[PDB]
Amino acid sequence: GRVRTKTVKRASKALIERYYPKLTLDFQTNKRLCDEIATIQSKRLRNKIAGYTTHLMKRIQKGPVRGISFKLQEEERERKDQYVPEVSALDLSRSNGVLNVDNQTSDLVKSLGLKLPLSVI
Amino acid sequence: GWVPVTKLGRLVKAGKITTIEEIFLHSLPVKEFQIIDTLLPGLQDEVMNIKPVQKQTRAGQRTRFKAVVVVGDSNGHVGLGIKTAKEVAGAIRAGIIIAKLSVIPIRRGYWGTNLGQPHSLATKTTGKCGSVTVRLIPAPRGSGIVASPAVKKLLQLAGVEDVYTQSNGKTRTLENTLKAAFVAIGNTYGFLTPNLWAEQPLPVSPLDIYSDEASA
Amino acid sequence: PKKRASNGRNKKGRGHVKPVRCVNCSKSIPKDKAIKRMAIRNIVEAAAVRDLSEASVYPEYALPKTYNKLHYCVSCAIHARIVRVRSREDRKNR
Amino acid sequence: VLVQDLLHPTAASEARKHKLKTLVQGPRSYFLDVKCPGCLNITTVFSHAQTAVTCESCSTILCTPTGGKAKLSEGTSFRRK
Amino acid sequence: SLPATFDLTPEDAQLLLAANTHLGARNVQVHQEPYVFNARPDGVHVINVGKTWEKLVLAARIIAAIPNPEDVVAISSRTFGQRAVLKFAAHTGATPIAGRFTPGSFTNYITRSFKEPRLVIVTDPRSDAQAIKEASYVNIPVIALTDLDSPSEFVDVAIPCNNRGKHSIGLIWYLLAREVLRLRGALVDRTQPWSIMPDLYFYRDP
Amino acid sequence: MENDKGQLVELYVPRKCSATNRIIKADDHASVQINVAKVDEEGRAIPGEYVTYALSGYVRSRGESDDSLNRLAQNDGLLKNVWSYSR
Amino acid sequence: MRAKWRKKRTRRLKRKRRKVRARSK
Amino acid sequence: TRSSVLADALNAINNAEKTGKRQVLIRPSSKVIIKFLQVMQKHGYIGEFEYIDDHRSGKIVVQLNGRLNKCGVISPRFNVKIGDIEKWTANLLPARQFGYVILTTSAGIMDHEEARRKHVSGKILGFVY
Amino acid sequence: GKGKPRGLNSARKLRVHRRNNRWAENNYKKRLLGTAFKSSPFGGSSHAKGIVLEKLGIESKQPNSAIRKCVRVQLIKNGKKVTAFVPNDGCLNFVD
RNA sequence: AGGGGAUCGAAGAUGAUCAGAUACCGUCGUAGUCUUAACCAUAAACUAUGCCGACUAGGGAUCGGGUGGUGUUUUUUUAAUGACCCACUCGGCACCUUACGAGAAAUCAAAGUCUUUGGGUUCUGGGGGGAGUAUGGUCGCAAGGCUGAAACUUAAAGGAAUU
Repeated sequence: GRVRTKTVKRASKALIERYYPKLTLDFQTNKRLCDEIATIQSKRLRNKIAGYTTHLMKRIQKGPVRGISFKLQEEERERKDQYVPEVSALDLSRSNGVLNVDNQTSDLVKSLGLKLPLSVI
Repeated sequence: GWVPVTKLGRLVKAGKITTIEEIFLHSLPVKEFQIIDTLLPGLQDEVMNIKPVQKQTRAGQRTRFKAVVVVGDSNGHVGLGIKTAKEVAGAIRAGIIIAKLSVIPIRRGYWGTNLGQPHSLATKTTGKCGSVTVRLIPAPRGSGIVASPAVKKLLQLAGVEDVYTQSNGKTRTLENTLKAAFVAIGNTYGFLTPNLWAEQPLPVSPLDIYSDEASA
Repeated sequence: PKKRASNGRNKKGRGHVKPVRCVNCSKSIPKDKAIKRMAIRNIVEAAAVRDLSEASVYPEYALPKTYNKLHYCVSCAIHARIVRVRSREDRKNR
Repeated sequence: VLVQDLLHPTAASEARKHKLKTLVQGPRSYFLDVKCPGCLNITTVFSHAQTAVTCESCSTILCTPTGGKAKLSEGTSFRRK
Repeated sequence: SLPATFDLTPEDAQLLLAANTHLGARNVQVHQEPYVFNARPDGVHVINVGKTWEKLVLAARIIAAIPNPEDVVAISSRTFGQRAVLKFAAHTGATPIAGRFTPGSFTNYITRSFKEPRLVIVTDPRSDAQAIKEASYVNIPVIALTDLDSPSEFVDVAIPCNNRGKHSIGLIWYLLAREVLRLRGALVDRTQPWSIMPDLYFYRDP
Repeated sequence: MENDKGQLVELYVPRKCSATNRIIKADDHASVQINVAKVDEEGRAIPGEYVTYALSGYVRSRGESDDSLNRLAQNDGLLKNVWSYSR
Repeated sequence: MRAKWRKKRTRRLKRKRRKVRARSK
Repeated sequence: TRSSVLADALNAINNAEKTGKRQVLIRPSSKVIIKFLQVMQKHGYIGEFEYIDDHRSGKIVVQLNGRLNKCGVISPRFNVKIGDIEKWTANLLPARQFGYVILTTSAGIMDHEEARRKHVSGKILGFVY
Repeated sequence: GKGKPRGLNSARKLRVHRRNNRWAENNYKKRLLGTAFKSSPFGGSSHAKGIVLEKLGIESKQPNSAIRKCVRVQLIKNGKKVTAFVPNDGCLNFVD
């Protein structure tokens, strides 16, 4: 079987954690770069670490996956945290300036806050 | 070095909380055996017995030793802890830590003359652990702790000078009757004797007033 | 020790019912205690309808289905793999 | 609720409970006045009559026996007493 | 009491009824929830939005009572309030547990997620039973956004609102953040509406 | 407790729950202490002044902790119409 | 033994004892 | 069927206290129950009881403070002498300082300490503490 | 009611039920029936002399291996054949 | 003791399988299985949990009766009635979730309100065998039922769970 050991799995995720652009989308170019980055005592071990890293480098291009945390994940979602709909933020909109309510809901309005637009169904 | 993790550990190490009473009064959870020994330095240990426990496996047993250790000074505090370990000495060492972490206070009282110092228990309190029941009836002065030697020693480390005892069930199970006796001296403050009927303001938690020396 | 709240099967407030017979080994079992499975299978086997349709008089539209209710004893239901044992937590599942 | 007024129940609570489970025991029935067509001849009829009441003047059924509330005749008018 | 300026204004009442927060659940209703007000013919039980406001401001005072604004912890397991907790954890202090809440953040004292809070604000107590269960062991008050059918075990402060909707959950978090910020002393006057849109706490479908 | 000369024997006079009067045990690790900030005129909380509420573990487990808290809040004036004695 | 078979055995043995009994008394 | 009225009333009161309830609906009605409630009020173990009056036995609603622990009845009503009061108080009370054995006597319904001072004894009703 | 009568005038029922129930005790039946005066070889005595009829040897029960070197002695008063046991080592030589 | 007697079928007769098989499997088959009149008084006759009464955490479904809602459907579109929907109530067979509380535990809305021991009442048990045996009474045509030991022998049996 080709099931990767957790040692190469965790290290590869840690490599992409701080080195998004260094690991290029190709295996050969960044295979030696992984050796220059991490202290690996086996040529075989760094070969498999780069193989999983390159494969993870390919998968992230398709889309975000689990356990990425690559110092750039927040960059989109910190940019994508201000949707703030311009006008129709589900308030004073989606109707003809009147809120559609029911008969029992109206009695709730007449309790203390009867000064409101009502549309009894 | 201790480098406490909990907020209570930081407070007691810095010297803010100087009495175990505040933690008892506010029911602040504590799991740090430095806290108990620092506030209660006269704290002693007494192990009843070590009973091995065997689990059957594919090849031979896995004998481990179970030890019961009591932790408590003879002026109102007592604690019990049971832990299993491969080595008997390691079980005793772990038992001391758990019993330190499970230190409970005692509400002493009198059979009654309203004259001297609290010797017996205030009321009748019992605890049940499995099938054994231990009743702690107050006794007159000079009667002493009439009970089994194991629970007599536990009560003597709890500060009680005289008490009456009744037991029902398979009392030969030492661990069950120790825990049942432990619950009995744990429900003494639970009873609402009419003296503690006056309304009192609720004290503010020490953590709330000492939040500056908490974390970071 | 006790295993199920309903001791045999589904009987609380009656005391006695008319028993039924197993279809496999002819074992006498209470009607409630018996495990019933309903067969809605078609009169023909799997597939083979297209062979029947070509050799079918009238515009087909027959497709009869046989309906039968089968009562199984506890021994036969387990042996025939119809009813299988479960864990204690899965036992409470209905 | 640990703190509730069992001594002054609300109207909704009392109207929902059984007549035997209220704070004080009281009936839920009522008496009705029914008049035959034409003649007045007012008479009092129980809600659960258990029989077929007839005004002594006119031999006409004013209500029919029923397990619950008695069903009055169609040609009658009822009023609370 | 209060200076009487905290009463339910028509602007806040309009917002609360616009998100269908008053719309409760069907006949399923615990006896511990007397906030229900009549019942619609369909079966939906109407929640008095007035009682929600006093309970909301009561929670805000309780949160404001915490001296250090990090012991406040907001937990949410449902996906409909993940963004609301994150924004609430960035505007009014507090630490977020949005997403998975590991079993032991409150009891296991050697874990990497171990925190010692003084107040826990869960979104769905039924979906956050593990958080409530652990908070019971370590003596921490629990504030929950509960519905009529939701359990009230180990819940000290309840916020009657609709939990089966992104609109109601986000609005309650937005209103809770608004009230607590005013009480802290960072949102100046209590009459001027907050300068951020209530949809910021909302969660998008993607 | 007191002896004959009047000095106060027995240590850590225990607290009681604010809903059902019951001694809160030392190992009763289910009782929390509710603190409510006090507002004054401007609508801002005053740090240092709190309205201390204590609830025992049994009340919290029952689910009546919410019901009790509003009753105390309404009685002391924190809340206005969230509780009804004549339920 | 089963309870039924033990009871049947002692019942047959009782029958034999009573048959022997009837010969003398 | 219903044999004793005070036994049901005290059991309901004990159950209400165990459930953290400040009230309980006593509905066998009696005069002994009323007097048993008055002596409890004398030592402050309960609050206020007001008796609802129908044209039947009746109902009693007593407000309970969180000070009562256990109230029970001693059935049958034993013919306790004046020297057996100490024995009964040594078996039905936790401590000698508090606790009151409520017994009925020829001078009325009262507790054990008042019986000693009046030097009278009767039948034992129950115990309160 | 704990399954027992509890009236102030119900004492015969408890007294009678006590009388039948105490018969289940081994000591109560042993004393009142007086089987020690009828079937006990000693006849309710702590010691009994006899005549050594013969020397006896019996084997031990399971998990054990020894000959207990007993003796068969006929009691004088009862005249019954009763086996005894010579306790100490090398004590059968004394008896005959 | 009559009637009835088709299927199944204690006994029994054969077919096998098996070292042996008068057991399991196959084919026949008497008594019996049905009913009339008179006996037998037994069961894992169990919910292994006696009966009556009071209190105590919630949730839904369902059976019978009753109440209310211009509710829906139905005959003559629309009155009644009936059948359904919603809410409530009383008695039920029960059920789902929790465990204040109980229990040795399995588990229990009682098996809870029992060392904080007391609502009323009946029956049964005091280690395992011998033994529900022997004898004596009693009922029965019989088979058998009720009451019911002793001598002797043993340090263990037994219950719930863990590996």
